[PDB]
Amino acid sequence: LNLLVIVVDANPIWWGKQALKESQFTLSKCIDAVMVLGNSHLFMNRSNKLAVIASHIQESRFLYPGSKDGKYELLTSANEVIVEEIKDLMTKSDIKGQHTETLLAGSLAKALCYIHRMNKEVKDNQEMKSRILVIKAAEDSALQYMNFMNVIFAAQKQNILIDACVLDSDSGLLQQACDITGGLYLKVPQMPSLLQYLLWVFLPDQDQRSQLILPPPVHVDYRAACFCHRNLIEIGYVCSVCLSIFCNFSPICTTCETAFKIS
Amino acid sequence: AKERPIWLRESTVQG
Amino acid sequence: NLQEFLGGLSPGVLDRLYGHPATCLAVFRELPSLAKNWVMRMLFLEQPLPQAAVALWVKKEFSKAQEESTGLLSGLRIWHTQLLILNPIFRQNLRIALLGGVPSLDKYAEERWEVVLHFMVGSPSAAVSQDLAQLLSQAGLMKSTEPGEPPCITSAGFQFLLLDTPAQLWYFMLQYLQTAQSRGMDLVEILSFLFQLSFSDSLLNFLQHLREFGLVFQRKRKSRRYYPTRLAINQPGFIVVETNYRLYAYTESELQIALIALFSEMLYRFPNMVVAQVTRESVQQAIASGITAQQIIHFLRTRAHPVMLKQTPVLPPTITDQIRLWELERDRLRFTEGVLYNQFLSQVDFELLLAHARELGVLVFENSAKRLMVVTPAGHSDVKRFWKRQ
Amino acid sequence: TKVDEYGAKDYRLQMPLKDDHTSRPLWVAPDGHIFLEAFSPVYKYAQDFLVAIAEPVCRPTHVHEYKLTAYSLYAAVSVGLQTSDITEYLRKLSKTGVPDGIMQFIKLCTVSYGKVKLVLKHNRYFVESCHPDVIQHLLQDPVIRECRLRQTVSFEVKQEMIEELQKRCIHLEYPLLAEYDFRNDSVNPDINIDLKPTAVLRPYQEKSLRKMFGNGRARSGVIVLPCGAGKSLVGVTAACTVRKRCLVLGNSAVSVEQWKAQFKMWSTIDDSQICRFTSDAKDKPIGCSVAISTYSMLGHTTKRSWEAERVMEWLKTQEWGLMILDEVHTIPAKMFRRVLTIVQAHCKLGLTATLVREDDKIVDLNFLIGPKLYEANWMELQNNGYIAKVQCAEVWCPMSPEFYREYVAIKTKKRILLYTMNPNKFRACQFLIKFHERRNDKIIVFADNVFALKEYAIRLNKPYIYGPTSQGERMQILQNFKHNPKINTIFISKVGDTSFDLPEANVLIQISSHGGSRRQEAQRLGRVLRAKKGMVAEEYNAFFYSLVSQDTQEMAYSTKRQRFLVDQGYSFKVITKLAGMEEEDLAFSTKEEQQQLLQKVLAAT
Ligand SMILES: [Zn+2]
Repeated sequence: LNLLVIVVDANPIWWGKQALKESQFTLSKCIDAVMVLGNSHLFMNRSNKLAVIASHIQESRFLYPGSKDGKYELLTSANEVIVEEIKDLMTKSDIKGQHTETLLAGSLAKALCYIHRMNKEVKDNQEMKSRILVIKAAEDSALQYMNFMNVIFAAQKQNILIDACVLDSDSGLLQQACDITGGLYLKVPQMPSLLQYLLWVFLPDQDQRSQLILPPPVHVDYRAACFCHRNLIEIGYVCSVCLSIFCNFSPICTTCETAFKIS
Repeated sequence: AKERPIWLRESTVQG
Repeated sequence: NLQEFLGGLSPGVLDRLYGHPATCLAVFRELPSLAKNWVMRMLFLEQPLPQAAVALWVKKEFSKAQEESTGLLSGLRIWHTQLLILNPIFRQNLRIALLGGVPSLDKYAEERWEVVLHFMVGSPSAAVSQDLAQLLSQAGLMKSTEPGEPPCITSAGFQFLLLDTPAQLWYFMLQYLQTAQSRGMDLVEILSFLFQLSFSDSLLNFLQHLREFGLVFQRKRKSRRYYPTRLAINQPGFIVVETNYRLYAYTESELQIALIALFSEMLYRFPNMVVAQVTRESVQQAIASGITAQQIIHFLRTRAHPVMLKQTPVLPPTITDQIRLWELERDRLRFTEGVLYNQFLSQVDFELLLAHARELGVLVFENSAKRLMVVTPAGHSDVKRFWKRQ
Repeated sequence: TKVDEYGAKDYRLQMPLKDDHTSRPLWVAPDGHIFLEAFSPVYKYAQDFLVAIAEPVCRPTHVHEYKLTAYSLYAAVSVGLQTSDITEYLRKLSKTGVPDGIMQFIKLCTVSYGKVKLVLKHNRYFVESCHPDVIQHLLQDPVIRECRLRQTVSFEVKQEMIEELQKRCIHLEYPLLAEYDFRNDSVNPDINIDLKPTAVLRPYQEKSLRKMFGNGRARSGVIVLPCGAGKSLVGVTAACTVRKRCLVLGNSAVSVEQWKAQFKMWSTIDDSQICRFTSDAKDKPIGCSVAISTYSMLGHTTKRSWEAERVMEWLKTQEWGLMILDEVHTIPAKMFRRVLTIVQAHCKLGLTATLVREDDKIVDLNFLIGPKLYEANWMELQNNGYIAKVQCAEVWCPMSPEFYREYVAIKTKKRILLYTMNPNKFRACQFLIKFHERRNDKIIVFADNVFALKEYAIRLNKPYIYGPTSQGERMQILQNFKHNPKINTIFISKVGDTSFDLPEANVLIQISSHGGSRRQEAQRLGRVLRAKKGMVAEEYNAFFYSLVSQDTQEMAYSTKRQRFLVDQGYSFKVITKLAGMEEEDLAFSTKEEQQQLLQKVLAAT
């Protein structure tokens, strides 16, 4: 079976900037598209299961743990729960000017541990191939690099595919993230037509991904930079303690305070 | 080596 | 399989069968690997697309999957070339199906099916139902020929009996549908209910038959609401086999003992166990009744006690081989109706007749050295007409 | 007594079911049949108890089958198991209770034991009994008075009529006690025989000896053990423990020679103290005590030499502490059974490896010697590695058309010489021997028909042995088979199964069979059971092929012949066809060769 987890980056600052701009694309349509993708995923097979996570500057909250319109009961429950919970989360939110960058690393951490919990509870007879369909919508924060890298390595070890679906911006950190675990990376430029992309590129699971034509991966610039400047550097002088990329040879690296002996 | 014969290892009946 | 059942249908019945509630989803689940993805892709398109794109949308490796999926869904007629847009009705219904618009039950199903099998076998005590009896008689697994005397069991009946419960029930329902058309019950209406289960007068009678089979149980004096059993949507073994053709079965239900006695000689019956012997007499008796060794081996394997699961193979080779040899000896002499030829003046005419018989499929066997052959009586008329025509 | 709609008897209303049936792994049928589970955690304990009180009839891998009778219950009481001591534990072990019929049967069998005891003293057999009422009501039939020679009440009985009286008492419900109190016996001085430390006793051998020596008094009975298991060692140990005069009875010259060799090898008793009462060689039988003779030696009915009269009279006069009889399956024969009454012994132990026969005279052994004390588990020995694992197989050879034509056409019994000699079986054996010969496996071909054996042997230019074969040539052929690498096959006739000490062989082909003789089948199978130095049970190094001809009476004989082996647990795999036979070149590859063989068979007459 397959356990899909959709990490929606619903950053109120950026999405409300769209709302002010009165652009055609809106967070409501984005949520509807993600809802449709989840419904189709569960449509694929009974054993398949999904989950949803919403991201905010403060925290990240799960959006998912008759036939009035003649509808399938389970997908009806999914529709109602996600709609109500997302409206609640967006309507109620404190204001903190100091912190406005969207949070994604913690959401991915919650996702990863959730997949671990499901993998433990599920019967050993059936093998579960989990996936994380990250949907970024705003620029990332510089301060989150270390934690995001740790969670990405945890995902690599645990065999989970981070399928990034960034839109309106190309986060080098997120593209680097998906490259490590081998997840696909699609940058949709036509936001109104986003859902056609998900039902074709992302929706197919790892089992059939290899035997299918999908957009080629984007080149990843694995840049390195000194802590002095944050500028690209091809030669780094790291020590045996900090393991920090530095600019030029120095008597002692500041972040270490070690008694380096010249030679 | 010293492996058992085919006709004893597996059934030779046509089924 | 259900794929076979739906494949054997016309377009006119197909589109009607694609009802809004469930059919578009039940037939979707059938789609093995790739057709599901392709359906989701061309679920929001109102413009047909060229066939070459579908052809080239699967890598060179594993293209046979693409070909088989396309052929299967062409048979289902989900789309039309229109030159590959999906059927508008199916598209709308599927969109409406995609964001648009118990412990006592299983025991009841088990008990009802067990009593049905008890009636199927010559059990003096069994549930009585004239409709069920006649339905099984016309299902092809039973023949009475005398209403006063209880119907006997035909050769196909034993083969059906030894099948596993899932396959047994599925084949039984397949025959139910085929006979539903014969009796005049609309096939589409009854079929849609089965799909709706896994998520009118004809409906009431059909539900009565299902409740008789034990798949459903109203539990409220035949109310509108029903609670399907586990079998409606669609266990450890107990037999221990020795190397001396001895079976020790931990059976308390009389059905299992009867099934074992169909192809073994019973020796002792303990409260929680029974001892039987698989002898030539019993095995050949079953083979004469119509069973073949494959069903017996499969039945013993599926009802295999956990003790013998450790050994590989589960069933001892000597037992399996002996059963197979016993069935083979019975059909050592293969009988085939035919007509022989004699006194061929010239081999050229014999060869020409042989070629004609090969073309028509009439020939069954030929002997060039002896200049003779055998033809079935059905082809005897054809070859006789050819000879008269000269 | 109650029969279901099917063949099986109904016991739903007979006995109940224990609530902890899963915990209890034992079953008890009213007829006495018991079905034990070989997968239960307490299987070993149940096995020991059920072996103590019952005799196996079928011991497959999963569910063993035992049945108890009067003799088995008497043996249990002899090893000291009281009616409660057995029935209480039987009820505890039983998962479905104990039927009242079995309860009363056990009570009656146990109580009717020990009341009548037979003790021989000063060459006189006294029927002692502490209870006098037993004799008082036992002297109803006139046979007792005519038999008798013309508390603790005892009366002397005639030597000759002992067998008749014994079988009479068995059905009279008062079994006789043959226990020998060798520990307390001053009439016959103990012999200077001791068991050297070199001899090693296997666990099953020790268990059998313990069952025989349930108490300080040795019990007279039959211990069935495989020929390769060391039954000779067990017998030597029994004699050494008895420490009194022992008379071992073989069945042939090879048997007496092997018994003497075993005595010297495993017992410290000096060579001069052992004699061979054989006509070909006499070692002063009267001089020493421990003696080895044979059934024909003692029971001979016709003329006797003067020296052999002197020896026989000495044997009759003396009293023997132990009377070992190997190959007890031949005892119920007329002449052989006369030896039991001819000689006097306190306990007559019996050893053998194939205790099976067609005529229902095996039951007579229970009273002729005693109850079957022990019967080793062949499958357990295979698992323990004491006996080489055997891949038992039955190669089906389709009969050639012409051969079948004459076979079916003639209603006479030339078929025994016909179906035993057919081209397909000839090629099958030739190919099989070739395959094993290139595999460096020792082959011991068997065939009842000497004519067929000779024809096969000449066509394959192999060293066939048979009855009238000279002893020197027999020994030369056996020595070449054991030593010479160039030769790895010997074609032995029926004489092979009688008695021999042959080298361990990796395969044993049997082209022909004497008939439906479980004795012959087991006897010939025992040859390859010789465990190798470092083999393994799962390797199936040993093989046994019983070639049969399809659609012929040989199939009936084979199926009727493998009953004892399947009862032990061996699974005979059927081989319809052999891979590589078509490619391999074999004799009788053309119709003419089969025609010549058929003509010779017809001319055989
Ligand atoms: Zn440092």
